Formats: sequence, structure tokens, C-alpha cells
Amino acid sequence: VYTNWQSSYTRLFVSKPWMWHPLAWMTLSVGIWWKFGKESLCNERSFYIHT
Amino acid sequence: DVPIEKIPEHANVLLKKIDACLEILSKDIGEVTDAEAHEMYFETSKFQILHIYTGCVASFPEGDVPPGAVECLPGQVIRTKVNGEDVMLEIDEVDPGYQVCWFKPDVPLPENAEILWSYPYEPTAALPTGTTWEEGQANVLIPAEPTPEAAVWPPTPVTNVYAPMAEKLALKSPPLPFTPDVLQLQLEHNVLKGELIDRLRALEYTIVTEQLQARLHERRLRGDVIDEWEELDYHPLVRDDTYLAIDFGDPTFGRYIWKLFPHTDGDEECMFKDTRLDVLPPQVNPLNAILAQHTAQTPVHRSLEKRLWTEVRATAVSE
Amino acid sequence: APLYPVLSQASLYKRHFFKNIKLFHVVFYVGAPCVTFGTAAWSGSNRN
Amino acid sequence: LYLIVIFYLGIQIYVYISFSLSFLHSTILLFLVNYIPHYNNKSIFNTFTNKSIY
Amino acid sequence: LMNGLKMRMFSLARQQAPKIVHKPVLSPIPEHLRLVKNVAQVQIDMLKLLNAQAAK
Amino acid sequence: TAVVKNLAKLPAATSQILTNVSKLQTFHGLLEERRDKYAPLAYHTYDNLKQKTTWHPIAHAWVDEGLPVSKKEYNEYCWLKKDMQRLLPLASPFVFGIYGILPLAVWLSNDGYLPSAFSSKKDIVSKKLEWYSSYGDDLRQQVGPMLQHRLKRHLRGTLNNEHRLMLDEVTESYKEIFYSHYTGQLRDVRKCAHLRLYDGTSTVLLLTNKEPVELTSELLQKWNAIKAAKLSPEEEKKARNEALIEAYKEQELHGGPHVKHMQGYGIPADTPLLGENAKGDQYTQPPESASIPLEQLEWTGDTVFIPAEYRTEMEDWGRELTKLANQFLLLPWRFVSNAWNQRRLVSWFEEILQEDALIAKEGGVQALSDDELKVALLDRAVIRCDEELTRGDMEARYKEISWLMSLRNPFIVLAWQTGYYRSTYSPEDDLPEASILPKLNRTVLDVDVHNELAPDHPEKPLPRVHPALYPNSHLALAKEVAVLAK
Amino acid sequence: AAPAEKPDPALDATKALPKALEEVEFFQSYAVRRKTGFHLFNRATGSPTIVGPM
Amino acid sequence: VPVANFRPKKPWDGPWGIQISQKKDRPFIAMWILFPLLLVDHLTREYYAYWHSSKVPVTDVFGDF
Amino acid sequence: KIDPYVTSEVRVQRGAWWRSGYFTKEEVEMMTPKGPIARYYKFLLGVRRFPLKHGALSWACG
Ligand SMILES: COCCOCCOCCOc1ccc(C(C)(C)CC(C)(C)C)cc1
Repeated sequence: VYTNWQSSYTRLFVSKPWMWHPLAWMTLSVGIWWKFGKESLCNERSFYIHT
Repeated sequence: DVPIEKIPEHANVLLKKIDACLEILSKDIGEVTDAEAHEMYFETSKFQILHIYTGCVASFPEGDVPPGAVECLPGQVIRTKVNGEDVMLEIDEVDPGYQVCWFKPDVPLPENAEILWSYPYEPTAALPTGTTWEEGQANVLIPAEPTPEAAVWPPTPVTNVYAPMAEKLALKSPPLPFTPDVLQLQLEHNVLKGELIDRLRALEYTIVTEQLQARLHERRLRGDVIDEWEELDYHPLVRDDTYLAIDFGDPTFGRYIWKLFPHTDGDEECMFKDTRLDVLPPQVNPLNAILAQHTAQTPVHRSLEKRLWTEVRATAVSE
Repeated sequence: APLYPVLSQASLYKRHFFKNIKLFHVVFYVGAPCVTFGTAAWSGSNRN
Repeated sequence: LYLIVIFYLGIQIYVYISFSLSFLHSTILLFLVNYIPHYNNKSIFNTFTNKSIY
Repeated sequence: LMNGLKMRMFSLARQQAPKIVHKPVLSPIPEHLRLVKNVAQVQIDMLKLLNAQAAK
Repeated sequence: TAVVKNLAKLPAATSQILTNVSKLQTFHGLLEERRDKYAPLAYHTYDNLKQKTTWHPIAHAWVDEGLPVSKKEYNEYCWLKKDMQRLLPLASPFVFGIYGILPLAVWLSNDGYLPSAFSSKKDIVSKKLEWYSSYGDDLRQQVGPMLQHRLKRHLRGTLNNEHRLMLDEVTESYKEIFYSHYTGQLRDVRKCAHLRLYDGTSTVLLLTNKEPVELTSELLQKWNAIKAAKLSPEEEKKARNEALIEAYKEQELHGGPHVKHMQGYGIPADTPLLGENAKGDQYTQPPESASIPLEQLEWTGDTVFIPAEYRTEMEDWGRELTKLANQFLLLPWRFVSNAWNQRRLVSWFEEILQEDALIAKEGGVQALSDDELKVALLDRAVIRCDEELTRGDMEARYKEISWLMSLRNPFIVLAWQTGYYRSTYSPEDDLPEASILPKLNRTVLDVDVHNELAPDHPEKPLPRVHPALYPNSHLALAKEVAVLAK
Repeated sequence: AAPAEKPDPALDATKALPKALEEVEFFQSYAVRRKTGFHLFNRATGSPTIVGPM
Repeated sequence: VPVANFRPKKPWDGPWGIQISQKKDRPFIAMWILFPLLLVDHLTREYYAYWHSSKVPVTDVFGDF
Repeated sequence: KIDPYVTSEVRVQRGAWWRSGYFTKEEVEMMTPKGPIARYYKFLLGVRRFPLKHGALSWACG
């Protein structure tokens, strides 16, 4: 008997917002780092603040 | 193409099948007794296990313990050999004003002591003999295990009015006291015949799931271990609905049972019971509610007319 | 006549060793070496 | 110290979870309160349609 | 049970095969089929009697 | 493989594709010419949140009773519309480039992805049956059970809240409709109609020059009688308005229409006068139509259907249930709002209703062939090709779903349909054993549609009474008797 | 709005403290000890310590 | 004639139940291999900077340097 | 998009439109949209076109 549980991960992901939640979480965290933490900490011009 | 006399043959076939199923499913696996499965019940006791094969165990009043005696308090586990049987004795509820201790032969017993059981002197022996609890030395209780009444399904009654008439025919050999309406009887017969065949097909459909569950139980009775999902495949109709419930992703349960079967509402242990007999389908004929509404709407002269319609039909068949 | 790839008794006997773990069987058994040789006691003391 | 630590941190985690959910209720989920009473149907076996009139 | 003592005795022996207990299984299928049998016998007696009347 | 086999006929298929497009254009011209003068204006309506359109068959699915068309020609029309839908991958090279030919190869691989022109068969019925038995029944047999579960879990709800959402009177009917694959017993369609008890009462407000009036069986009967009498319009309109004012008085005595006291709907009272505009005790300002005398009550020709589907409405279904309903019916479902899939489902519904009308014009179900009836039931999604039923069972199935679709509710339709797609597989080879009883046979007489059935009480189900056992059944079943004996 | 839900006993709190006390009683059951080999240095007053007997 | 609502298995019926069990116990098996690997990753580790360190371990991810 | 019966579904009860005389003719007129798209569509009522069922094709054609 057909189930996306055992036959399609894509339709399972589409049919469950609680599967979208971790992906949105990941995207938002990476966007936060890109906007705020990237240039202020990780760039070579801004890496001496770690001292 | 299916006469009505051929039905009870089919019923006998399906009875044989479901009996072959139930004689297997009537069997069940009891509690396991392998000590290797329960060794950790004794490993985890509040006291270390006493491997007792020498000396004696004695009951004596509470107070000072004789020096050298090993106290045997409630919760104490004792590996011994009793009448050739390797056993574990767990102390439970020693009486008040009394205590129990293992006295090796080196240890002298106190006054007012009662030897509950003793061991023989066998120092050269490699495999000790243990004890011999005589009749009256120890009262061992086997559980009664009273097998309750076998759960019987209620048989519904069936009034066969025509068997007395067949007997009357055999006596005489009119036979009847009334004028049967052959059309209405062939009507009920043709309708009822299909309802019986359609019922047998539903029972054969259900027997398939019983002779599947029984084929698996044959393996379970041989001692074979069946996976949780391997066992579900032998319940295919439930396997499908269970797999779809997994696809939806709602692992909750309990209120669905309480709505579909309201006799279980408030019963937390509904799954661990069999209340199908407390709730059976009623034997009410809904046709009575229909015919009553039919007479209430019609007048009386139409009721008397129907006696004319029937009588004229008899004369029409006569001529 | 099972139509599925029937699994031997010994294979189930071996898989039961892996799936019959309880939570404490992991927690304490892995926490003892971890707490002893971890950032608290030994590795931490050494490396700090 | 083990008991103290675990009791305190379990209390704090319970506080975090329970208060987070109570505030989820009081802040975000009261928007979605839509109670519909049950109205009995009568025209089950027959439905008026465009063809009934036109 | 002993004088001044109560105990629980457990055996120590490997269980080579499972222990069977006859717990009869309740099912409605046999009574379904017996009801079918009875109704069919009613109709069969009915048909035999009606044939005897119509022919005799 | 099938790729080269279909490339071999791709040159021979373009001519047939264009011919089919021309046929579709001609038929649509005829149908729209009739629709633009005989059909009413079904206005567009937005959902409760007022962002996307919502669709219902009562307003949007119109049936041209009097369409001078053969049933096979309408089958051709619908099948060629579906072929136009299937021709969409031809646009992939014209939007992606020359490298947009691998989608075209995937299209040409499976024959089920393709339109009619790539088929060797000629008759529309044989072509449709080939497509079904090759691709469509298999595609449908893997959506049925999951759709059934979604419908169930739409009624009973999520997270153990059945005591708050389900009804205790639809319980046994729910069980018989959704869990009869456990028992193996047949189902009564009326027990699926009982699922409408989850909803409210469906009403129809006729809009007049004064007030809206609720339609009733009595008013509709009178209007049908006036329509049958074939009177002059000076008399027709007079009698219609007489019945209308009678019904207006009747509902005013009842306590107004049902809609005034239903959550989500309502009729406003007279408007209020604010502050100094209040003239003493007269705090209200009645409308203009209050000046009109009640004897001049005339029907505006405008109607308002209110299904009152509080639990069944397609809006609350969701992103997933709509897609699965369109999958199960072999309709397009991907990458669209639920409004567009709602329209697609309603269009399928309209097609099936028009086909039912044309079948009834052509002499019922018995006039059809065996393959034609099989294909009709496949379109209705009540048969799978791995059954091999009898003719009587097929006729009863058609009658069942035709009556169920006459009620204009997709939810109960899908609940009925999904019950015929719950098939299991055994793990053993010997089991299931070969049966001893004959194949299942039925007749049109065994289907009870002409009688009402009250919902059986919870855990007190009643046996099924055949229609023939009812009084005066030989008089009620005389039409079916005449159709079958002939 | 006015649903009239009966009380659910599963939402009550009449088992948590009993269960915790059952766990603590199972813990303390393993403190039962025999008289032989018993010694515990009490305080200078003669009163027992806290950590000693546990 | 066969019994109704029964059919042979198909590819879209998914794997059997025993296969799903074999899928389930793979994390439980990898647990025994990964927890020792976790302990080894922690125990066989060395710090990356000291007060005397003139250099720090660098890892060019894409070889741009 | 023209008829204020449909452009008022967010704010106004549908019963206010079923009650004849609740809204007057001038009142219904001021509620109609006046923009150039509304006027284009008003002109387009009497224009021949090629209607389709409301869905993905009517949208793709724009
Ligand atoms: C998971 O929950 C279990 C946690 O329970 C921990 C309980 O810890 C307290 C146990 O410590 C004691 C306290 C007192 C005692 C004995 C000293 C009861 C008193 C006695 C033996 C003198 C009667 C023994 C152990």
C-alpha cells in the first residue's frame, strides 16, 4: 500500500509543515550570520576583535 | 445457478476452516521461566545472593544475632538445591518477633531456635545434594489457575415453523392451515438467498485473516520470534490502515476508540478487554417500523380491499 | 509459503542485541568514561 | 550536588517549556479561536441546485 | 510457608520450548455460519412443503 | 523501448493532434453558444479569508438538459480536453531551449503521459480503457487509501480531539462507509449521505424587490407545476409571485429564514440612526423597499445558494487533501492554489453530470455496452480494472454514485469512491484460498435510493432491508422492472 | 463558546507526587541493612550524622 | 473464483515489514560504532593554539590559496 | 472585479446586498471601483473574447 513515508520523501516533506520548520530554521540562522556575523567577525578586516 | 440446498455445504466448509483456525489461536504463550531471562531480577536484589549448600537455616526470636550466622532478611535471595531442583528462594515477610539466619556447621545455634531446613554433611561431594523438604516441613502452594468459562458467542434463535408442517405431512403421507401467497414467498426467498450468499462471502473474506493470523501463530508456538512488522503483514487490512496513520504522522490514540465504541468511554484499559458481548447488534427487524407506518397512513377500506386483491388473485390462478 | 525475504532466527537474535538497548544503558555506560576522561576530570585537567 | 543540579535544571527547563507554551497561547494562538456551533441538517437526501430553478 | 517465614521459590532451568495455555478465542464467525445454516434450513423446509402442496 | 516506439508515430500523431484540436474547438463553440443563452451567471466568490476563489457544483456545475449531442461525442470532448492538458510538455523547449528536449523524451517514454494521437486504437471507449488499464487505475489505486485517511482525519481531526469534533449519530454510518473493507459487506449510499450531518442545512435564498425568501419544497413544487402548465407570462409571473408572497409570509411566521441565526451568515436589521439623527423613539432607518407594498413582491431572477458546509467545505480541506482528491480523479494537481484545483474538480463534476444526463436520454445504463459501462465507472472512480465484476453490479454502482453526485457534495463522493480502492496483499502464496461461492452479483433493484434511512444509533446498527420487501414495491420498482425484463 | 466539556481525570494532578514517593521508597528500600558489621560514627553529642546513615 | 479486496504486491506497495524493521535498527547499530568514535574524537584531540603559537591550523576549503 | 457585491466580501455582509433597498443606487455606485482597470473591464463586457474556466490557463494567458 502506497505511502510517501516509504516511497517519496518529497511529497512527505510537502505534506508536513513540521518538516518545513527545521529547514526554515536553518535558512534563517544562515541568513542571520550572513547579515550580521559575517562581515563583523569573520572578515579579515574584522577578525582582530577576537583578540 | 446456486440452489438453496447447497448453502449448508458451504457453511460446513467455512466452519471447518474457522475451527482449524481457532484450535490454533486458542493456544497462547505463557510466562517465560528461563532463569537466564530473569537472572537480573536476582542480581539487582538489595542483598547479595547466598549460595547455600551447607549448614542449616533457623528461625529464632529477634535480638542479638549469634556471631557467625548470616542474616536472611526480607529481600534476601538464596541459591539452593531443593529435592534435586536448583532454585532461588527470596525471603518475603518474615514474621514479627522473629528472624532467620543461615548457620554454618561451625556456628552454634542459640536456644529456642527452630531449624526450618537443613543440609547434610557431604564435604567430599563435588555436586551437592541440597535439601529434602518433607511433607509438613514446608507448605508449597501451587497457583490454582482456575480456567474460567470458555467465552461463548450468543447463538441467535431461528423459528422453523415449517418443520412441524413437514412432520404433519409425513403423518398424513390440506397439510397447511392457510393459503400461502407464492409470489411473496418467492420474493422473500430470492431476497434472503442473496443475503445469505453475500454473508458467506463476507465470512470467507474474514476467515482469510484468521487463517493468516493462525499460520503465524503456528510459528510463534514453535518458539520462533516474529518481528513487529513481519507480524503486521499477516494482518493485511490493519497493516494498511496502520501504515497510513504513520504517513499522516499522528501517533495519538484513544478517543477514536471512545467515539466509535462509546461503551469504552472512560475505560483506560479498553484494549485489554473483550466487551463484544456486552454490546451486540440488536435483533430488531426494521421492517416492523416500516409496515406500521404503512398501515397508519392507509385507511381501513384499503386494508379490506387487499383481502379482495388476494382472493381474486387466488381465483385467477385457479382458473 | 512466505513471499517475503524471511529473516533467519540468528539474524534476529543478533539484531535484538542492538535494538534492545534502554536509555540508561547508553547514558551511564557512556557517561562514566566520558565524565572520567572528559573536559571535567582528566582531559580537561591535562589540556588546561 | 548531583541531586541539587538535576532538580534545579529540570525545574528551569520545565519553566522554560511551560512558560513558552503558555505565552504562545496568550500571544499567538488566541487569534485562531473560531468556535463553530453544530447546526442540524435536514435536506440530506435532496439538495436544491441551479437546475431546480433554472 | 514455614513456621515464622514466608518465601518465594523460583526454578532454575532453561526453557527450550514455549509453554502453551489453551485460552479459547471468542469469534462470531462460527455462529454467523450456524445462523446461515438455520435460516437456509428454514427456507428449505418451506420450499419442500410448498412443493408438496403445489403438487401432492 | 516505448520512447522509440512513440517517436516512430510522432510524425503520424501531429495530424491527429491538430484534427482533435479542431474537433475540440467546434464542440466548445457549440457548447458555449448554448451556455451563453441557456445557463445562468455563476458569480465568483472568495473564501472566508477572502484571498482565493471557492467553488461549489450547485452554482458552477450547470447541466444542459437538452444538449443535442451524442454521449460518445461528449466523451470525445472531455478526453480531448485532457489531451490538451497532456500536450503541455511541448512548451518546454520553447521556454528552456534546445536542451528542453529531455522532458519531451520523458513525456514520450510512458504512453500514459501522452494524448490520444499516440494510441493505436481508434474508438474513444477502447482508447480510454487502454489508458486506464495501463496507467490510470494503477495511479489511482495508490491514492485511494491515503485520500480516505485524509478525509477521515479531516472529520475526526488531529491530536486526539475526536470527542470535540465527531458526532455520535454519524458513528455507525462512518464505520460502515470507511471500515467495510474489514467486514467485506456492501455499503448503502444513504449511510454516506449521513456524513452531511456534519454540515448545516443547505438553503437557497431567492432575491426579491423587498426581501430574500428561503426556498422550500412547497414553493419549488408550485413553481414546477406552473412551469408544466405552460401558461402565459402574465399568468405565470402572477402565480409565481403569489407563491412567493405566500412563502414570504410562511417564513416570517417561522421566525425568518434559517440564515439569520447561523454563524458566519446573517441578514442585517434596519440600519441605525446615529445621535441627533435619531428621531425620538425611531432609532432605525428602514430601506427603500419598505415603501413598496408587499403585493408587488417580484422575484429578481437572482438566487443565493448557501450550503452551510461547516466541516465539509472544500476551503477547509487543505493544501494536501485537495491535491489528493485531484490525483485520485486523475486530474491536474501540481503547483496551483486550492482554488484552481477546486475549479478542476467542479469541472470534472459538471462533466460527469452532463454525461449522466446524456446517458439517461440515451436509454439509461442498460443501453450501454460492457466496455462503455466499465469506462463510465472508471471515470466515476468506483471500479478498478483488477475486479472483473458483473453487469448488474456495475449498473448498481453507477446508480449509487449517480445519486450521490446528484447531491452536489464532493466529500461524500470521494468517501464513497475510495472504498472501492482498498485492496490488500497477502504475505503467503497459498492464502487467500480459492473461493467456493460465486462472483458477486447485484441488480439496480438492490440499490435503495427511493427511500430515506435514519442514522443508526451508535453501537446499535440495524440490518439492511431490501427495497423489494417494502410495501407497494412492485409499483415503485416498475420502471426498473420494465428496463431489466426488456 | 460554551462547549460544556466534562472534567478529564487525566488532566488532574493526583499521581505525580505518589509516583515520585514510590521512586524514593524504592531507593530507600535498598538502605535496609543487617545488624552484623554495623558501625556508624555519630556526632560528639551522640546524635547521628546526615550523610553517614545514607 | 478468488477472494475480493486481495491482490499481489506491487512496487508501489513499498517494502515488506521485515525490511522496515531492518531500516529501523540501522541507527541502533551505528550507535555502537559512533559513541566510541565520539569518545575517540574527544580523547585523541589536541588544542589548536597556545601562548607560544606563531601559527594556527588553517584549512583551505576550496584550494583558492 | 466591477460589481461591488464581490469587491465588498471582506468588509460587508452578504445580507446587506440581499435586502433590496439597503444600499441605494448612488450608494452602490460610489462603492464601485473607478480606476482605469475597472473602466477597461466595463468596456470589455461588451467586447467579444474567448472565455476559459477560471484557473491556470486564464492566468498563463496573461
Ligand atoms: C529518581 O528519583 C529518585 C531520587 O531519590 C533520591 C532519594 O535520595 C535520598 C536517599 O537518601 C537517604 C536518606 C535516608 C536514609 C535512611 C538514612 C532512610 C534512614 C534510616 C535507614 C535510618 C531509617 C537512606 C537514604
